Amino acid sequence: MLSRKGIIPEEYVLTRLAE
Amino acid sequence: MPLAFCGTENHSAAYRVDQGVLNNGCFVDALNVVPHVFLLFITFPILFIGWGSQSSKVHIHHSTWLHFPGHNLRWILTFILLFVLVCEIAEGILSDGVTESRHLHLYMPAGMAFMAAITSVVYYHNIETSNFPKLLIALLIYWTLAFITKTIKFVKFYDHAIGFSQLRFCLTGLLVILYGMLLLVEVNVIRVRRYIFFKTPREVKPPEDLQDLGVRFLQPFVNLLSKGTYWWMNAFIKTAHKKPIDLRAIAKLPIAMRALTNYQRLCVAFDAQARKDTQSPQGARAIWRALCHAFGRRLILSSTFRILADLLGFAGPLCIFGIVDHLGKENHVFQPKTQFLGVYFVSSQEFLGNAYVLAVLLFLALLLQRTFLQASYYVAIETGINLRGAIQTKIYNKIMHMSTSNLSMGEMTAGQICNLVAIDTNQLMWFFFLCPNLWTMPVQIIVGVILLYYILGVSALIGAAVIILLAPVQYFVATKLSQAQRTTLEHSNERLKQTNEMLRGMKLLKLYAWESIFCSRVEVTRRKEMTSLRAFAVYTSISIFMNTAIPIAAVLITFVGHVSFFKESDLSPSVAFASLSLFHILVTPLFLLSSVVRSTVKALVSVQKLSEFLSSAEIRECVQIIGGFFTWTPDGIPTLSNITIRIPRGQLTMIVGQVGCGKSSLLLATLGEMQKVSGAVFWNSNRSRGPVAYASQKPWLLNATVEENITFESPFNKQRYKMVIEACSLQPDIDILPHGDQTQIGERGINLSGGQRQRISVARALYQQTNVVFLDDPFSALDVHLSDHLMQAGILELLRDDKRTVVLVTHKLQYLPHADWIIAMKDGTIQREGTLKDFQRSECQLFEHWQRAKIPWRACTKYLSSAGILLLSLLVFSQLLKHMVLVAIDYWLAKWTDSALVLDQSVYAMVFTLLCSLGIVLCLVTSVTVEWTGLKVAKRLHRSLLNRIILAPMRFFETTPLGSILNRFSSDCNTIDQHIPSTLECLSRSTLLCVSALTVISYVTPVFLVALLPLAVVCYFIQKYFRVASRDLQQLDDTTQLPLVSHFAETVEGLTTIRAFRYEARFQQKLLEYTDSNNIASLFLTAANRWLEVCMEYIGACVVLIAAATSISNSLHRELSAGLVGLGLTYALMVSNYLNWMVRNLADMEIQLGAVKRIHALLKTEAESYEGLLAPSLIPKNWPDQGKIQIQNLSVRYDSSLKPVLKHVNTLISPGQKIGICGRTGSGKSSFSLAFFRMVDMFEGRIIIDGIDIAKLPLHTLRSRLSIILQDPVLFSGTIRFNLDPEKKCSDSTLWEALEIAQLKLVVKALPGGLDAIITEGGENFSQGQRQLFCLARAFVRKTSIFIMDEATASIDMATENILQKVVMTAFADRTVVTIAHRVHTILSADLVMVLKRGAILEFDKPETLLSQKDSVFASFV
Ligand SMILES: COc1ccc(Cl)cc1C(=O)NCCc1ccc(S(=O)(=O)NC(=O)NC2CCCCC2)cc1
Ligand SMILES: Nc1ncnc2c1ncn2[C@@H]1O[C@H](COP(=O)(O)OP(=O)(O)OP(=O)(O)O)[C@@H](O)[C@H]1O
Repeated sequence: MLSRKGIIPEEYVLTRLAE
Repeated sequence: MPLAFCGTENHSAAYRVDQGVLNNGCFVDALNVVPHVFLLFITFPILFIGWGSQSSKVHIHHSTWLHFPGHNLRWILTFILLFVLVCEIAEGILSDGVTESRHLHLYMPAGMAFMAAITSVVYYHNIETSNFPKLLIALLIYWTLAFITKTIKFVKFYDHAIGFSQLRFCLTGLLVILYGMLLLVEVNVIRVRRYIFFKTPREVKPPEDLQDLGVRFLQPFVNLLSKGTYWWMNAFIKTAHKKPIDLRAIAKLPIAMRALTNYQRLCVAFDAQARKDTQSPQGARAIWRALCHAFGRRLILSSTFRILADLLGFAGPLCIFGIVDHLGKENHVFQPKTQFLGVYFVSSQEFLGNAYVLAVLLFLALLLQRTFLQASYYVAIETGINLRGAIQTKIYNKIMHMSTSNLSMGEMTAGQICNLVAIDTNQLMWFFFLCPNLWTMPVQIIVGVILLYYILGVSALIGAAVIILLAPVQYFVATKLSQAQRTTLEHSNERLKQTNEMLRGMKLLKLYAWESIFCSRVEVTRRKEMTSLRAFAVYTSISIFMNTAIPIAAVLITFVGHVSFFKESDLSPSVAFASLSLFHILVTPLFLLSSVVRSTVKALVSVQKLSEFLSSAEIRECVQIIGGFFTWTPDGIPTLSNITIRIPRGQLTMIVGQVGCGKSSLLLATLGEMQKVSGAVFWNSNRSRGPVAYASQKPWLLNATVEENITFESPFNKQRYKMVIEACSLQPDIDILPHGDQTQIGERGINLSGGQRQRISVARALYQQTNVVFLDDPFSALDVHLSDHLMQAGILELLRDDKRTVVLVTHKLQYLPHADWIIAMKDGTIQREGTLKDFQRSECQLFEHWQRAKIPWRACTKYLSSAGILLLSLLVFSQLLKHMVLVAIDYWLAKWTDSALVLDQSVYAMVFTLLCSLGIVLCLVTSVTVEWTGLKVAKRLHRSLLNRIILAPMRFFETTPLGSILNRFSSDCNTIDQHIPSTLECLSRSTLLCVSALTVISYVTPVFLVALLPLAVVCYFIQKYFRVASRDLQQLDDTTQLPLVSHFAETVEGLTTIRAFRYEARFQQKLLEYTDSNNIASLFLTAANRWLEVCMEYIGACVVLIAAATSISNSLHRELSAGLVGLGLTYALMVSNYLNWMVRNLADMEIQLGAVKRIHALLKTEAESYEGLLAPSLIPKNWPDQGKIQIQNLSVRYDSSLKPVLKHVNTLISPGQKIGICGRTGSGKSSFSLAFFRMVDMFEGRIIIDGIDIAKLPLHTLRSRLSIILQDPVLFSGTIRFNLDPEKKCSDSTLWEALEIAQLKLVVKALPGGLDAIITEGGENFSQGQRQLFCLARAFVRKTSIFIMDEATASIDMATENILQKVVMTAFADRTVVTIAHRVHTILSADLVMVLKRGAILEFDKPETLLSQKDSVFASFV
């Protein structure tokens, strides 16, 4: 029962824009 | 019969000091008491004086440390002699407990030796902090004294002929060489630092990394116990609760992890390999060999700790097997066989077969498993993070040499290389996190399968075949999961771009009453993404299902086989519970091994990506060019040859040439960024290069302040900046943005215009104080003529008082035959580079004469409005029912094993099958309910967010930027769609397993809860301080890796500008500062996670100690029957990694529920209610074709706070009289143009519409029949018929009338589609007159009588004339208009007009000629 211990790396094309 | 030291048997006959003083077996133990109390009674005054002086002055207590030589092996010898002294205490209690007396000479020397060794390391630590080595003379004379006394005891054991058969002989020989070997460590200190007997002491200083002022991350220089248990974190982590964690509060970082240092080490590795080997590239295998060669010296260390953690992991279920086997069979003997000299020596089989001794051995095995496992995690993490440092710097070094060719840069844009830095290097970093797993997790599984066969038998191999066929099922489900996530995410990218194109034109789409129809064009794309998200939810329920129903089916198949199918060896409760605890220690690596295999495949692909990048074509290794050859492909076809031109200092060369005749190629060939085949480059600034200023045809600006893109990392003076801001016309340019010299200019910030960006680039060229200045056509796009003339005259003037060369290469032939030393490139070659009179001799002059609050408010609001109680009840009920069943399946195993060892047995096996069936069935129900509730959650929140952002005023879009609305739309919908439900299943499993486990521990041992309550308080405070620190370091992680990938975008885009200035080294340091601020934020997040995990897991180890001690005590006497006791111990081991998961998943749920708190906060902005307060069809006509809207004193406000603008304007538009009404552009032009459409707060007055009530009209219908045009036009992407009339979509023949008779007929009929083609993201190269063409199209089709107009921002003169001809057609076909035009010199053609400056009725001219005759109206027209 561990999700952060799993592969946290995922695809990120869009990013945080601003503000 | 008092407390005798020796035996009180035989009337104190063991005190008979005859037959030698030392041959009395109790006097040798009396000698061993002497050196230990010697050290205590000589080192208590030292330590208390030391402790008092920290209670007087403790400011410098975190200043400077120097470990003595031989420090790490000092500490590991103290730990393992502490381990064997606990063993001699265990041997001593178990040996003296067989006689009538007390016999204290078996466990008084070992007990005082334990406290002496602890005080001899506290003394060593209080003397390692303070460099005063002459005061550990006392400690070395202690170790030689204590070695002599156990040497006495050991040689008398050999003379009494014990031998290695009895236990205390073996232990004493082991700890004789212990004190001997660290005595030898002590004389190493004497030898190296030379303090005691040597005439000149060698004196060392603390290292430079410690002696720096701000270094908080002091983990590479601290003693071994603080490296193991993260004690240094405390003063950091407890500080984080008072003051928040700013980037100054984090460390600088130590030398061993600085990005420059790891880059040096990695480059040494590459250079050594490519010299010794015959590899021509530094290709894939070269990089792969180099990383291992540079970082294997740490990665092998992490694997070593991981293997030792695996073996000490299996000393958990082995200890359960020994405890429960001895707890069965009546506890019969409990006494030792051997009797040497009247003293009983415990046989080693009776030692490691005892109950409490094996329990304390279990406790000490967990305190080493669960500390080597954490040291293994962190060393793997820290070496992985130093890869991120060195590989980003390596990638950026080969950005600083990449050619801007059509083959190197012509293949991969900056989006490829930004995704390269982000996605590629992070998954290469994640491979070096998981690298000890592929070395150890096979040894874990193999030793797991082997000793699970020794415990139970071949039925355990059927069970091990089930779980070893639960790794490929997890792999294929994860493969289908990644496919579904891939398709879903690259689909929602298109949805987010469509939402960006529907939320950027908010005013334009609201003007034509098109917020509802464009919301529908978003909602269709959303439901396609919703189908993809449902497939994501299916494939992630089965991962939860397999994780929580492969072990239960494994256990069910195991024991049903062993009893029904096998009938070989009946339980034996010790066998059953040892097998259960082995299954849990095997279930953890198996699902994670699927993720390891995935990371290995991606790592090989990633080094392939980074190898083809790293070995692509480089660039190369006053002005004068002889040979004239310059190409882009590195052989053949020079794209600009025969260039024989010289331009020395003291010059301002205006250049000329044909359209696309090698102009920018000629300038860049002087810049040294083209592979010049044949020719030489003499170069001397008034062969090496000076800092050539440059500004390309395409502009470029760093995403920063407008002064930062102007000064460009150079010092700043007010005089030259004011002169450059005046000469380049920048004070209107700074005021054109709402902040000027503080606004984030350029991309990622304030969206500029093309003329503004071209002028900003020219400003950076002049200011940077350079021995040349290149302007590659600055006056090409800037159609403001006098700006270019003042720039031309000002460039000549500024450089003439500076005496530095300039070169402007464009076609602006207004100056080129006058006063330059010009050079003309015809057909890609140089003709003549001389004076203007030479161009008066070669027939070329003819053209120039032509808080820190948390969940429960936001979490309650999330769970209520998203889920619905008809599934919220099913989710909570199924989780609690499944976990009562899991308590039941474990407890049924316990009750059946007790009644099977003391011998309805098939009834027990049958009910075990019907409890295992409920286990698998309830886990499927919970796995479906969690993900299904999350899927429905995302559906209703997205429609609410879209509708409330639609049903909003345009005034809110003035207040908050588009960046804020788009961010908390797109990224927070991703978090509440694919990250919160999985975290919810993991959290609702983790905290419920913990409550389950502590209820069971308290059930077997009701003594535990008295020792749970202080333990739960300590667990609570550790949980509290970790949340405060982990949240702040998480935001510090996110907002630091953002500016770094921003830097990799801003470098690769404007590459040639950076290599022009020879100012590459300053940007090299900007990366290294960014990479250090990223790695130190990442390392504090890692080390705070390990501090939580070490501290909560030691709490779990104390759970094991208290639970095992009280359980065996209550089963020796109170007769627990040992079925429950095994059921007690197999959950005490599982507490230690459920408290870990509870606190960590709670922190992740905190940060992710914060992204639903913000969506609710943005749903709390509602205004502009469609309030039609009449009979809404009787208030308007079919379509208002009067155009007779007499505005009656409509006074305006926005916030209704301090200053209305409009005053008493009692002005009417007559039917026909297309009143072009321009005014003051500063006060009453733009405000009135917005408020004309009932899109502002008209707090009083009367806003009539053909004499009817326009305050109680349907605002959809009211914003339908009154068309407009705009100033900064934008085309919403879609069909061309959707670009004409999406709400109507009437007919093609109406579009034929529109796209022919309005404008753009030779573009529409020459388009490939016609009226039914896809508008490719705005019509990227269509026209500016398509704005006016769409205006006339919407004005004739949408029954639009009125047409409120605004002026063109940038247009052509014939385009303005075509708009004027269409305006003549607009009065001829629509008959109503009220136009304001900021192009004031052309707006005079009207019927009636009013100039209303500073909010009044100042000028009125009902004939147009009366304005030009009077005083005040003419002065605004002159
Ligand atoms: C705890 O996992 C495991 C459990 C069991 C097994 Cl057989 C293997 C592992 C495992 O995966 N061993 C790899 C090493 C590892 C992975 C994840 C984690 S962690 O708990 O997610 N801590 C962090 O990630 N810190 C991050 C690091 C990246 C930048 C930001 C801070 C900690 C260490
Ligand atoms: N950096 C480059 N990358 C790829 N191709 C280039 C580059 N520079 C020049 N070329 C090629 O060389 C030829 C000559 O380009 P030239 O220098 O005339 O452009 P330019 O005339 O300065 O641009 P513009 O006409 O917009 O001012 C072009 O056809 C172009 O394809």
